[PDB]
Amino acid sequence: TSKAAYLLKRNSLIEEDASRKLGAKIVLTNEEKVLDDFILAEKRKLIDDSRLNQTEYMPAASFYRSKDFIDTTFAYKIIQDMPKGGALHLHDTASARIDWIVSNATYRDHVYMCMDQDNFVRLTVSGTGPPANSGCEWKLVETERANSGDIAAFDHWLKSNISLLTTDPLVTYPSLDKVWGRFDKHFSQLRGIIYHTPIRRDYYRQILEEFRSDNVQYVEVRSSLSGFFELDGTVHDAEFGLNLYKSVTEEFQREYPDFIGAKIILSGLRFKSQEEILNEVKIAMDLHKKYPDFFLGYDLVGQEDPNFSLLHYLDALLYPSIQNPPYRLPYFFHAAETNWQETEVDYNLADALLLNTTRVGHGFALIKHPRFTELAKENGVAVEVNPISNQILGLVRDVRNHALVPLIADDYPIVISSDDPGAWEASPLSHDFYVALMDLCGRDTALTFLKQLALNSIRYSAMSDTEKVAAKAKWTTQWDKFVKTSVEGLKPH
Amino acid sequence: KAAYLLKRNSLIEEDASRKLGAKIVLTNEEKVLDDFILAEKRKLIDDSRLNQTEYMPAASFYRSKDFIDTTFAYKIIQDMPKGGALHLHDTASARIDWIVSNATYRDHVYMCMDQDNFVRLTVSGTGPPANSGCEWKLVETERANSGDIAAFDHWLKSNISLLTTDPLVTYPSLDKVWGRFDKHFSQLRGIIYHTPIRRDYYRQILEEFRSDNVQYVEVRSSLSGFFELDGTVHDAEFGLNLYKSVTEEFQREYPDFIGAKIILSGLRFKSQEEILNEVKIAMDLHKKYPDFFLGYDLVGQEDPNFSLLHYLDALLYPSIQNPPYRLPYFFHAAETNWQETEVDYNLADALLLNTTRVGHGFALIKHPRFTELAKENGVAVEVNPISNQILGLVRDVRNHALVPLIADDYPIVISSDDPGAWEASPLSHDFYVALMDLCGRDTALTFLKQLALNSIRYSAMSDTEKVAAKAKWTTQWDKFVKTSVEGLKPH
Ligand SMILES: *[C@@]1(O)O[C@H](CO)[C@@H](O)[C@H](O)[C@H]1NC(C)=O
Ligand SMILES: *[C@@]1(O)O[C@H](CO)[C@@H](O)[C@H](O)[C@H]1NC(C)=O
Ligand SMILES: CC(=O)N[C@@H]1[C@@H](O)[C@H](O)[C@@H](CO)O[C@H]1O
Ligand SMILES: CC(=O)N[C@@H]1[C@@H](O)[C@H](O)[C@@H](CO)O[C@H]1O
Ligand SMILES: *[C@@H]1O[C@H](CO)[C@@H](O)[C@H](O)[C@H]1NC(C)=O
Ligand SMILES: *[C@@H]1O[C@H](CO)[C@@H](O)[C@H](O)[C@H]1NC(C)=O
Ligand SMILES: [Zn+2]
Ligand SMILES: [Zn+2]
Repeated sequence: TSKAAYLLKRNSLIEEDASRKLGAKIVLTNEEKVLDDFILAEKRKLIDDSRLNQTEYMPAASFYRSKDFIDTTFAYKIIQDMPKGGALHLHDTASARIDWIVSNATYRDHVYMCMDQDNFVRLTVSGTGPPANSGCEWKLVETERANSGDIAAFDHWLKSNISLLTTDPLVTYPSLDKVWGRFDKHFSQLRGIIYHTPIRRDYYRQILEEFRSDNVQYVEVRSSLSGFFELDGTVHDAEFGLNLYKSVTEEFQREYPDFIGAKIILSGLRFKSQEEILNEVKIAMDLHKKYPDFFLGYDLVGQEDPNFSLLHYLDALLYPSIQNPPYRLPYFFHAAETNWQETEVDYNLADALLLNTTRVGHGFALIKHPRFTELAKENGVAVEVNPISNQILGLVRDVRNHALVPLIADDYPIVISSDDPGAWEASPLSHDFYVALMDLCGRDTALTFLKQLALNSIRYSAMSDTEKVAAKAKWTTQWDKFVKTSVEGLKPH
Repeated sequence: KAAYLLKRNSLIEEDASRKLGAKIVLTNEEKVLDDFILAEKRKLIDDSRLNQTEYMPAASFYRSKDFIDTTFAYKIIQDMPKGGALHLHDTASARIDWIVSNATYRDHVYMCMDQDNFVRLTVSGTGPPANSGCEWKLVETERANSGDIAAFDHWLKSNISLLTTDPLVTYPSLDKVWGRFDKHFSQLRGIIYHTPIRRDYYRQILEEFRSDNVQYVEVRSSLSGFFELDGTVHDAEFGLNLYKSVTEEFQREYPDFIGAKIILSGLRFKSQEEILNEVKIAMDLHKKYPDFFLGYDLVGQEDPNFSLLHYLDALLYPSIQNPPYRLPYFFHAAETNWQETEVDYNLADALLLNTTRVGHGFALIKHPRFTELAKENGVAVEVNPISNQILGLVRDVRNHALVPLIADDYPIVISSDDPGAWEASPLSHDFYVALMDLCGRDTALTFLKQLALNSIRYSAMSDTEKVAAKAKWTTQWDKFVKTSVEGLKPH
């Protein structure tokens, strides 16, 4: 039969295309298929009753509008309860919640506040009297709070003022330049209070306490590591910060044995002198030797379009190799976080691949370069895909037009992470796993995709091969517990 | 170290060597034009990256059109022989202005405001139109009783055109903009299907596409339903011969033109019975008119409507036959953001049915194996940038889903879907967006020339015709290089 022969050739063709996607080799137990069919049901319900009933597919909307919807979906609770592996792309000063800074930090002593000339609130700590500036009229948060009338209103205005999701960012800061302006204001509002050593040591623990409470067991954080200041005025160095994080991490691992651990990546800004960037590469070289397991490598952060390139820093980033004997400072570069093509920003991909990076951040413009894409696969370089950030920071509006979706469908080395979840009031990793589930994979791909993501966060991490084996075991143990309790609570008895 | 710099430059030359047109060798005259385009291209790219301002080439076409018409590069492209336009829809391939200044000034034309506050036009030579949900009035009378004849004839365009308001702000959802897009055609159906008015609109198409230095067109048409003043409704072969007569008068008047060929189009919301009859009419028209008739295609919005598999019994009929026949196909496919859906999987049906070209193919990059097979078989994709933005597949054109494929020499051609619906040029406005949004900062004229040559290689002409068509383009192309360089280079 001509129809029968056609349908056989068609099914072979489609199944040969779908056999090359990410997670196509995950074989699920019948118990795991129960969860898979619960997720695929709601996924297909929203996909199909939005395609045919001709309505908006809320999972792909602005996170201001989708968050309330996502927080009422039965699948988001499954992901909330899922051991997601590791979050491999984080920035320290925005990986915990603003409510802790409003409720804990701004209730401490010696906390002043002021409204800058842009009508934004700023916070700082000064134990040496009133703060020394007059572009701002600093007042004590303690007194200004009591003299209001409704303390909760004072503490809600504080959060609304320093959050980016108090208004729809795609409407309040419509241009990429504007949203990066509000994004930069966010950090300047909090710098005077997050770099005080007592507040920072407690803030970092809040990161670990929250990321485990979202069933994430491993984190690789990027930090400036220097500038922690005390009440007496003393400002510390970088090695102080690394050991402050190392002390909190080990107290945590001892307290919670289900956690895998944390590791640190030093970050420098893209707009600072080549002299300082070499100075920081030197700090990373020594810190990597002194702390071989807690310290991973170096990265340059900050807005990628209007600031410098990776070639502008070649004398520094090649310094570890010209040494005799040659040294290896591992790199974790941001690269190609742009819509531009065949430009400096787009071409930072080649420099990162030739500087032998271990993972690439964002990598939005990798698909635009055929050979660059092939080479990264051959060498094993994985891309850290951060979906929600790529929407708010203005690389795409509909997440379904993400530039790495084609790569996911060809089993490309990829992991999923957030970037600065606390700025836009997002969950540690659940909200970004959900967006990938509904916007970055197909209608016939739910749990094979998610499980491969968790496994790739361990395979393409910076742990030793010995650690990675011992890390998957802990994740496996918690994963089977997650399948067991979920299926027990859904399947009839 | 210089050693690192050598490895870096080798890698870039290894990647960029795979772009579309990377093997085009430009004459020294052609290189001057390439440099004039690249100069303005990089200035606008780098002013926006560093001063942190908006890159208008990638904005909504409502806001970029005014800017584009004051750029020195658009005039260079306006003067370029672009080859062939291979994805056109007849009812929107000529200006709305022609309908207001010619058509609504003919006799027996009535107008009315429908229940949605949109204008509708129709022709009835037998008195007032046969409907009463609208109070039909003579366009002459409503135009006369207005205090300004120009205001009425500008409102007549403003209340039936899609670029009168920013489509991305007033009709923000895919449902809403496609609603206005469908309303556009229902506004004009009563006047574009009158046999005299349609025959002249098609003439306007060929004149307008030639006046934009496009030498060949492959237009998709319903081809049936042309009505006369008495009411006679015609068949498809009448339409095909109506187009064929006008085309051959055109080819004789302007011997610099290459020609035109026709593809039959059916809608995605009609019964399998109706689509089967259309497939049968297409088979016979292919035999009867072997040079002017090419094949069949199914059009209309792809997301809420049917698939190509729901019509398999019809589209295999040419093959289940003794002796077997081959009806060529020109399917639309995967004009969607969805992944692993019925819409998205229409590519497997198209590739197995030996389609000659695919329309849009926005989700072809999401399917690894589907892409490779089309490359071996020679199936090319018709990329329409401005269509995909206004109709809500992408907002920033630089996020177009086919940019990666262009960078690995994938067989592609460029066209405008419905240039008159959104007040765009025949082919220049869609070429400019490709130049500024779909390729890199270091690629201007090699890419454009390869597109012009691809419209002839990946056309439906015979191997004999293609050779004589390339020659006609070649002669016109070199005169374009000479005159353009003569007007820019010093003496
Ligand atoms: C703009 O920033 O950049 C141009 C080069 O990128 C430069 O010539 C121009 O002066 C800048 N625009 C201003 C300052 O308006
Ligand atoms: C019509 O505009 O254009 C025709 C050619 O397509 C021409 O014959 C006719 O005279 C024009 N009519 C008017 C009213 O301008
Ligand atoms: C006069 C007035 O309404 N001022 C508010 C200010 O209190 C608030 O801190 C700020 C947050 O951006 O928004 C301004 O509109
Ligand atoms: C340090 C650096 O940038 N690159 C080195 C490179 O010199 C060497 O050829 C390669 C061998 O695998 O190892 C990389 O780490
Ligand atoms: C805030 O946090 C630290 C631990 O995070 C805790 O010891 C301290 O008592 C808390 N402070 C307030 C004011 O609640
Ligand atoms: C003209 O149509 C527009 C939309 O194009 C609509 O707002 C308006 O109602 C119409 N004109 C009048 C005077 O009502
Ligand atoms: Zn980052
Ligand atoms: Zn079309």
